Amino acid sequence: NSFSGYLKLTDNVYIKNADIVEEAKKVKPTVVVNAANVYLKHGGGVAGALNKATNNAMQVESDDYIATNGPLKVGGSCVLSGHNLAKHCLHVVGPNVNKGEDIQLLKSAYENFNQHEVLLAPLLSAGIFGADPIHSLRVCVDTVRTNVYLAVFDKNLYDKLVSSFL
Ligand SMILES: O=C(O)[C@@H]1CCC[C@H]1c1ccc2cnccc2c1
Repeated sequence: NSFSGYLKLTDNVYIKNADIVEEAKKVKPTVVVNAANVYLKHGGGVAGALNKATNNAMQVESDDYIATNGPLKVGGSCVLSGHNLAKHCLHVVGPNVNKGEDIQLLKSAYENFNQHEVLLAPLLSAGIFGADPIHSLRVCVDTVRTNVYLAVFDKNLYDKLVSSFL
C-alpha cells in the first residue's frame, strides 16, 4: 500500500489527481473499490476501466457471482478477486440519481468501505450516476472512518474538490 503524492483532507481521507487503474498497478493495494451497478455489468466509467485492465477476468468472475447469489441491492457491496490490480475488489453500488434512486443511499454505499482498513477508491455515484461529485466527497468524509485514498481521474474535477475542501 505504497501510496504517493496524496493530499491529506481529513485524518482518514487522502486525495490525488490520478487514474485509479495506474494507481492499482503501482501500489497493488489490499482493496481497490469499483463503482459498480446491481448486476455487476462493467460497461463504462471506472468499472469499464478496471475490467479492461484485467482483460475481462473481472467480468467473467462477476457473471459467476451473479449466477450464484443474485444482484446486489443499491447501497450494497460484495468482495471479489482483485486479479492483477489488488488482492481484493470491493464492488460498491451507489445510487443512480438520474434514474430516480434515493441520494440517502450514498451514505449506505460508503458504509461498506468501513469493513476494510485501507482502500484505493473512486468517488461513488459521480459518473453517469449523476450525483454532484462535491456532495459525494462530503458524504465520504462524514461516513468513512477507515483509511481511504481517493484517485480522481479528471484534473478539473480534482481542483474543484481540493478548492471546496481546503
Ligand atoms: O475520478 C473521476 O474523474 C471520475 C469521478 C467518478 C468516476 C471517475 C472516473 C471516470 C472515468 C474513468 C475512466 N478511466 C479511469 C478512471 C476513471 C474515473
